[PDB]
Amino acid sequence: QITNYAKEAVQSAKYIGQGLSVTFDHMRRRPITVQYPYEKLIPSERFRGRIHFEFDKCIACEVCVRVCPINLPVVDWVFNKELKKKELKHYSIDFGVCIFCANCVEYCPTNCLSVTEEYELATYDRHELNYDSVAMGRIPYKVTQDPMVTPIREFAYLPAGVMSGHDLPAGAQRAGERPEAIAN
Amino acid sequence: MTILPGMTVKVTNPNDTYYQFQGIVQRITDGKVAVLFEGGNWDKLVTFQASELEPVV
Amino acid sequence: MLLKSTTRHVHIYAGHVVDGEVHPDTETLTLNVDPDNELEWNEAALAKVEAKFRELVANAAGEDLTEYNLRRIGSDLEHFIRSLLMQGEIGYNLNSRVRNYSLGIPRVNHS
Amino acid sequence: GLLAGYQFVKDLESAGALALFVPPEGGFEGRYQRRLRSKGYTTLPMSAPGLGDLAAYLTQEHGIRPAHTGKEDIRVYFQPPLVTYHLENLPPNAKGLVLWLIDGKRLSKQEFAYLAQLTQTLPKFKVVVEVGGDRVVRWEPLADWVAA
Amino acid sequence: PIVEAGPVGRLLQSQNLSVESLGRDASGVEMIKVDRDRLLAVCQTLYADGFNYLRCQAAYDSGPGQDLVSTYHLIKLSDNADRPPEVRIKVFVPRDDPRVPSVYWIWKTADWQERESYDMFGIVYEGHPNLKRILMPEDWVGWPLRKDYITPDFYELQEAY
Amino acid sequence: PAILNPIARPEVPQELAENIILTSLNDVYDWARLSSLWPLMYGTACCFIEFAAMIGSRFDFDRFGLVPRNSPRQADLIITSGTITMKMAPALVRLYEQMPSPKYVIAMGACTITGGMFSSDSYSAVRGVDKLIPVDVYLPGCPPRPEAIMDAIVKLRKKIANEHINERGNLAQTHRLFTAKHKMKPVPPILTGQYLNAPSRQAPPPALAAAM
Amino acid sequence: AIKKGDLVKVVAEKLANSLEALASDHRYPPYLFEGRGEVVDIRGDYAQIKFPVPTPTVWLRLDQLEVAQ
Amino acid sequence: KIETRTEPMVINMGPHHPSMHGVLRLMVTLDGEDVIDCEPVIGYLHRGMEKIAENRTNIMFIPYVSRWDYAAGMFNEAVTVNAPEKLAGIPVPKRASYIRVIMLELNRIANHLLWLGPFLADVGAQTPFFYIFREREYIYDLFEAATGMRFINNNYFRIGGVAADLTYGWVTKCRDFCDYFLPKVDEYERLITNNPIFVRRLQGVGKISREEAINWGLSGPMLRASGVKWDLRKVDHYECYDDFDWDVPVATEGDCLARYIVRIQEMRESVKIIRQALDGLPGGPYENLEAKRMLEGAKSEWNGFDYQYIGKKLSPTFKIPKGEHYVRVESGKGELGIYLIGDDNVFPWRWKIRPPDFNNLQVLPQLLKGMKVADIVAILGSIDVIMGSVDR
Ligand code: SF4
Ligand code: SF4
Ligand code: SF4
Repeated sequence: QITNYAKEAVQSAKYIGQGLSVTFDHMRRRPITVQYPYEKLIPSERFRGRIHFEFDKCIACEVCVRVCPINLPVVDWVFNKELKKKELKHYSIDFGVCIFCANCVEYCPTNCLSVTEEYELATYDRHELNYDSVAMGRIPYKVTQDPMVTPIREFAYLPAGVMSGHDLPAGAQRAGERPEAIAN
Repeated sequence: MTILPGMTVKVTNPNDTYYQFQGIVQRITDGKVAVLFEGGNWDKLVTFQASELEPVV
Repeated sequence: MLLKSTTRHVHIYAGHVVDGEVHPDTETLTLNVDPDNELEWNEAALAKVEAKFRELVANAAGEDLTEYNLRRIGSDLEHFIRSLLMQGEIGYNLNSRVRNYSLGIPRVNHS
Repeated sequence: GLLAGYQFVKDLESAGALALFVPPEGGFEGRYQRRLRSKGYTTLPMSAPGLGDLAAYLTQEHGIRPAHTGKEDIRVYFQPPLVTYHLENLPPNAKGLVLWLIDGKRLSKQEFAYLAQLTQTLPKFKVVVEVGGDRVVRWEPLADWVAA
Repeated sequence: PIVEAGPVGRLLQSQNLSVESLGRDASGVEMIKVDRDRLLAVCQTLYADGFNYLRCQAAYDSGPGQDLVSTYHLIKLSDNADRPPEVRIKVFVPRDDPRVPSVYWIWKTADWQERESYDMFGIVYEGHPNLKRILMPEDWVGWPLRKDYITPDFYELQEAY
Repeated sequence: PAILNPIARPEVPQELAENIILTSLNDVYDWARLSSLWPLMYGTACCFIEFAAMIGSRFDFDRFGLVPRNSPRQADLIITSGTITMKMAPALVRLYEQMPSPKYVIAMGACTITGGMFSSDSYSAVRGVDKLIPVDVYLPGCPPRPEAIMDAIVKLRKKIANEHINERGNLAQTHRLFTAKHKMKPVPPILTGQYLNAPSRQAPPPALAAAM
Repeated sequence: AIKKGDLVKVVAEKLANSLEALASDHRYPPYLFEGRGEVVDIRGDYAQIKFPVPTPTVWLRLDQLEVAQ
Repeated sequence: KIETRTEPMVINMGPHHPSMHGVLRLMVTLDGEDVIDCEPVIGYLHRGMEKIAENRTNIMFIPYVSRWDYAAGMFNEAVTVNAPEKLAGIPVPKRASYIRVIMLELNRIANHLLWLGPFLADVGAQTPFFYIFREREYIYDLFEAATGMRFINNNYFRIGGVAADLTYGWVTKCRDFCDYFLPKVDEYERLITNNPIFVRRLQGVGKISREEAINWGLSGPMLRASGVKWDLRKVDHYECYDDFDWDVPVATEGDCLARYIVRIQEMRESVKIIRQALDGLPGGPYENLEAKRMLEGAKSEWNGFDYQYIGKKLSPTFKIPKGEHYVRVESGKGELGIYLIGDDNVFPWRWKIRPPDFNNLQVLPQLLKGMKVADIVAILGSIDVIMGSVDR
């Protein structure tokens, strides 16, 4: 009756009263967000950005092809029987076909192939991603050496205790590499 | 000191993600040097600004 | 039902079109080559793909009317338009907003 | 400022090799290759890391090796030289073409200077190498940018 | 014979259902060959024995031109177990006439798993409800995952050029 | 011949004359489309999680002006985030034709560029989304970082500003219709809308339950 | 006669009668008859052929194969 | 045009499907407000994974596998490397075994968090969808540090163990993360157990009995949410999961509310297994493992077959031995098994992925029997589906 709609309305109109308060307290917190083109976030030490190449190191043995999941890197080599050693003449990894699993940088004896940190490769043409040996041998783009980007760090790289990379004035990783060489 | 392409340097500055990692440098250019870090499984070279790299014998 | 075979360059529908609205038929197949203008056509090669479209419709007129069989006709037309590029009959359109070169890049013949 | 005229087209005919410093969120660089395209100049927007040696790519033919993906032989696709194949398709009633290289900031200074000295030895051809970033889009020649 | 039986093979021997017992697995389960005429007689006894959970109804090709196999790796599920007894029933079927009777009414997990065996391999399951193609278009004609499957020359399946 | 897959010479002069006023209206025309373009909430394979991580709090989707729409008509951009097979290949063209003409498809991941890891041996994967729909910006990666998609938005935003207002005519499809009559037998559809109420699930048939 | 690693071509008469024709479509694609497929891993009477198209390799009989010189 | 008839109306859910669990297509037919039948059309993400593996070596197929259950990631690499290492008898070191427990329990948290966000938006309140993905971004950077990628394409699992050891500031960064995330697990639980409007959409909505769950074929938090207590980490003594004390989350109700509380309790039990593995690590932290490598580098209790990330780094030409096999890994979504039979060469002869979601999606027509139209995405969001695992 009329003595119920003043009591059946309170049970949830105050629950949204204790729900409007917590959502207004969500606006109290600082926006934890990575504004991209002015704060690019630093990749990790193992991040597989894109493959680098050393033309003065690749001795023509096609281990990168046999360990690739799709046998992608084109190794163009002649035998060169006047010197009795195979010397390559062209090398290309067609990115866009490349999944960045980096089996080629792992199974290489001469340490030629290597992953960079640049993920910012995006062309208007599919065939502009077929990188040459001298286009893969170009120097990577470091996030820190850019005078428009304030590079914020990643989680598992902050000091121990903080879970954000914005109000971080200094510091390093949460452990030491060689702290125990003169201790033990 | 100057850097030749193939010496083992290590990073010295503290305001960097790679604090004291060491490795072979590769493809030195007009103001930049990339140091192959030899880290664990996937070898990674990172550009630097031709300084804060103290080599070891 | 509108069984159709829509690749980039070949849009084969099972039906006839009356002013945009496609009506599903049983007897006919409609085809418009290059809905997007990626290739600059001419009057010669547009009839050359009609020597291929009505050839493959007459050839596969003993099979079933499925989306698999329309895709087999629409694939062999798309393998025929690519042969017209390698013969140098038609060329890529430059007034198009995209220049992604789906049927291979321009390349010279025998280095 | 905001109301931009056609000073970007006149600076490109003067220098021949510009170097834009655009905002890194994009959208404001392309308003100047519309003033460029309104004055008859066609535009080939390429990607600066995707090019190999610019001598062997732009003015010389290059053998592009496609992805054989383990199920093909090593094919060599000899593409035509880029700046001198897009010049011959360009009709002589219109002006030259411009190379709108994006992500120019991963090009070396030896490749910056090669794009600078090529625009005068090759007639009706210019470059605009989008290198670096700035809060306001601004340009300068490539001759003194390599002298920085 | 040459190969002895196991704990499941001696149960089927005690119910007058002769099965060609293969050896043990590389992990240690029993492999049992059952003909397609005596499959529903064998699996009805194993379901009443306690094998209430079938997993990985896997069709398998013994080689090109050889006999197709439909395997049934059925386990004895309980409320709490520590390596419960499992057995894999393999049913060989020829390429021509590839019919194996469906075990949907015994285990309902062989509804989509036998459809996947019919979608890829050509194994038609008699008595199977809604036997169609799941993973492929329903108007596809070939049988992939066989060694003999010649993939058609579709424009979409070619290289990116 | 002379050159394989040639470039057709543009015989039109492209007399793109304009004053200060009409290009000032063309800047507002291009800015309004680059700065608030709405992507379709589309995703098939793994690259939708990297696209949905960009919807979230750490990377801001609605910061460039990108509002995800779960409808093809309200959206213009469509980020193809996922491997498309032979199925979803007619469904993605249908999502593409139901859009207003400033569309600007961008391909995301390796499997919308060349069908990346399934480009070697897969019987049902279309190798690259550019075998079905025209692509504006390509984006390699497997999967790309959410920062790497926001570069492809920035590369896309530089392409909207190059679009001219008097070149709005090529955005509509040309219609070179042709017609041929066939003699293929029509088939009843395989997937009718009954699964549980089909007359084969209620009871096992005879000549098979005798041996059960 | 057919070694492992030479270019073979598929004959159409001996293919569309046998057990290898049940798995595929009856309308055979044209890459089989252009002789470019490299045979790898011959196993008894059958042979796996890596054709130049980016599709999965097929296993065909050695009687259904002709060497393409 | 559209007419108004009296027969039951069939609506197509469509392969567009703007949701985060893949691309389904449900031809669900309606009876006004109740559904009467529904067929699921799958295969829109069938890339032919089983035909690929017959032309891949194991190191060439390890990048391929973390795309079936791409919410999980390394749960797919767990089953993959366990198929030849349990067939060739290759010993895995003890330290690399505990890193596998550390990585898999973090994947199950990320598996459940990707399930949780879309599920809370489908059942009502949409505001935790943006706060749950923030918690998954901490798990991304824990994999981005140790491996080279965020959640998938992380070639970490190997045949002789694991790819590399952890980073330096890693073990102290679950102690920042999984000591901060564990207070939020009970916060996610009190969203549905409290506010009793969500329980009127999940009690009895999509209920499955215990006897029908074993017969239809179920695993993980859909089988165990009917009162079965079947967990393959407990049932199969799988890779030093038996060295910890942790309870199997069971809820004998069958409904979608039972599936919610189990998956929340799987998040809570995963942090228990994590903290018992970070402290039960054989060499402990890698910066302290490497510390003993320099003080006692000649011959110590360390530098053994254990206390290292791989047994022997195998060649790319690693031949799988001959024999059938079936390895099981309790994923976050159920039992992910593969039926490996290999010849003596480097390619396996048959690689039948038995997915955890392919066998749980076949019950979705039976769960959508008598349920309403607004409770269709409430059912499908609670099966924890990833299409790509279903279709492969
Ligand atoms: S893997 Fe290394 S050594 Fe082998 S071909 Fe490639 S670059 Fe040369
Ligand atoms: S990243 Fe992967 S696909 Fe690319 S070259 Fe390395 S192994 Fe091959
Ligand atoms: S390349 Fe990998 S991440 Fe990208 S769409 Fe394909 S499966 Fe997904």
